Amino acid sequence: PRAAKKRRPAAKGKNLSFK
Amino acid sequence: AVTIRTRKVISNPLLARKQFVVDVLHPNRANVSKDELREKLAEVYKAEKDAVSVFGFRTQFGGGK
Amino acid sequence: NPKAFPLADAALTQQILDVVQQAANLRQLKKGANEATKTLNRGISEFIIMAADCEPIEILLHLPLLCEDKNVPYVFVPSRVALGRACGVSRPVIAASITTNDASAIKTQIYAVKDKIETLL
Amino acid sequence: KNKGRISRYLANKCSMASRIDNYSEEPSNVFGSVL
Amino acid sequence: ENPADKRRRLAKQYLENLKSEADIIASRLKEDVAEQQGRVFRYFGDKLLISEAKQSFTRVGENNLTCISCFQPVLNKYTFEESSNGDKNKGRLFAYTVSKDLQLTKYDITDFSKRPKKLKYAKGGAKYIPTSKHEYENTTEGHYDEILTVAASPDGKYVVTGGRDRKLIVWSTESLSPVKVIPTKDRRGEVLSLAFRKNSDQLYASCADFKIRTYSINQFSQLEILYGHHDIVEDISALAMERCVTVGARDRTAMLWKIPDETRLTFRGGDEPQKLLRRWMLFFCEGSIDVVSMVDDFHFITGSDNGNICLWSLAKKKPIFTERIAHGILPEPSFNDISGETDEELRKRQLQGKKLLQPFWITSLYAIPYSNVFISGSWSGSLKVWKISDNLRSFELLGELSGAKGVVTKIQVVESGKHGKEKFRILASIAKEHRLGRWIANVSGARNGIYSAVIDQTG
RNA sequence: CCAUCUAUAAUUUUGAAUAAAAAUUUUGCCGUUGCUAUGGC
Repeated sequence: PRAAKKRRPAAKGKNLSFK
Repeated sequence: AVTIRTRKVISNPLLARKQFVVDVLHPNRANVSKDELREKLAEVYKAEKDAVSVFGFRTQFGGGK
Repeated sequence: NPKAFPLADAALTQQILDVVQQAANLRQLKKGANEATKTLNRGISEFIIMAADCEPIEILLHLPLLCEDKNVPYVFVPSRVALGRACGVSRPVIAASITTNDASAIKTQIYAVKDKIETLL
Repeated sequence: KNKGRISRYLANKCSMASRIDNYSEEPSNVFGSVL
Repeated sequence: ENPADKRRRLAKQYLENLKSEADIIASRLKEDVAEQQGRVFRYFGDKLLISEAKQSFTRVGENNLTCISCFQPVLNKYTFEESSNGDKNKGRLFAYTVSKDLQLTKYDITDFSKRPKKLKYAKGGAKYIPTSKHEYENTTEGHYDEILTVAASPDGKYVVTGGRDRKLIVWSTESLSPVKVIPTKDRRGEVLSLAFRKNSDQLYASCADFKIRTYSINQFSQLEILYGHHDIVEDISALAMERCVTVGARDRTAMLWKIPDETRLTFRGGDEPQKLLRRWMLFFCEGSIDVVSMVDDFHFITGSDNGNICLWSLAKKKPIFTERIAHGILPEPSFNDISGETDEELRKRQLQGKKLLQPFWITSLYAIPYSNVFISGSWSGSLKVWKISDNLRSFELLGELSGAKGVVTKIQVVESGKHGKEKFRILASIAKEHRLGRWIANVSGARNGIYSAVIDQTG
């Protein structure tokens, strides 16, 4: 039997700048 | 200015949350307060400040990060 | 047979030009024919780099006569516009000299190319 | 001071002119004219 | 009339136009978001018509024009509003020029048929030299040294310039009035290349101090400094993503920076004239990489001083495809000038056959974003148009434009017309000397001006 | 910076007409070549 297909990361980096 | 970056984001529905590592770039500044970072992370993630927790902040040698 | 001799192959020139740029950053480079004459007269030159496309070529043939008499390796490069690029000066350079410094941070690279130039000569 | 500048300027041109005569088997005057 | 309904009205009105213009509508909506997916989606190279291009040269009083930046308004699908700063600027195309005469000039290029038209300019001089002599006090309004680069903000509200004066001055587009000065705060930090992130206010500045600096123009502040280049960072390019690419000149390394990940990918050509010959059984080794343009978020191209144009893919560190001596070989030096001997044969021997010959340099290299075509420039006297293969594994010479005569310091392209039928205008800054300096010998016939070529599309 | 208000420019009424007037909306310098294009510094 084949192993479960890898799942891509659901979440990614998010970026913000201030002052 | 100050930059906030989040990496290694893991969705944790067992605790019903998102875990991540926070890197703060603060040139020409001592460091950023936890409440302020909570506010900005809340803005980025579109969630209440009350639902944002932040901790384990160590400034690298030489400052600025 | 040609007056400009020996003139380096393509691969060697980049190795030469790489050293020149490093020497320029480290204040170990003398640029222009007139400085090269002074360094030869002082006995302060590791070796001399020259441009084979100088117009006329003749104005830099005094240096090899000085270089040989002091047993200083010398070499030509095909392009003078390219030689100025490596030197960091805004203009073409027809001749350049690497000043001797056994305490320099780029001693190994200078001696590496210097060995190749003698084999060419 | 301006007089000295020309003398220094001419001295350099004489230097290159002296060269083009020396290591050339049959020197010409084409360059000496433009110099 | 809540804000959501307004978007619905604009979206409904937008959809009606597509129906009027025209399966087709479904594909067109996908193409609107094709930019977000960082893949090439503009296959028009075969449909280009170089031969019928209307070429024109516009002389400029400024000496040795150094760079060109062009601004194009774009409709924003999210809000259905044009990027124009004001209603007066609706569908007006602007192009900004810098030179070593310390002068910034803007032109209107909306009319493809007509030549560029000057609107305003600002000039610097010795008046702006800083008295303090401290780096952090180098906050004078105007420039006092050669200006090397210019970039126009995607919002059309600001234009930024930089040069050897180690300052980043951002000007108002309408009046060319300085609103902020951002010193680099480095002794050797001369600005060499500027690139705006597409559809964003983020700016990436490449400086002679071997560092890349990032700025936020809306905020007028510096953000981060990037390290890793071993030599001067001569050129920089960016696309919608934060993945800017740079070239380090003599270090001979192309660098892609992932700003979010804080990681870098290192690319090296690694070609040797020695091996190229036996596989053949004139090849010039690369000395420095001077130009770079990002064809795609996943592909980019570079140009070297040996006349080599190389295609790159992020998966592969080595070049995937190379085009050696793209612009040809420089003219052989005259035998009456190589030497002063009377006999002609003696002079010919000094030429040393063909061994003194050297190739043209790639002074300019620009690729249309997410397209299969890019333009290369040199002082050969012609702009060459190349088309990339569908598999993104090779490219071929689509054609040439011989109108330009002189050094192509920078190349820009602007488009207009319907989504089916477009006319492309290639604007290239032409100068008598190389932007970085006066090394190159004077090119016969070279003039200082803005080269323009309008290419119509048919098929 | 944006809008607005002026300014400049264009069509129109009285008007031989000027005139007012409502009204509206390719170069820093030097040449050659056309009636536009490129040679030198």
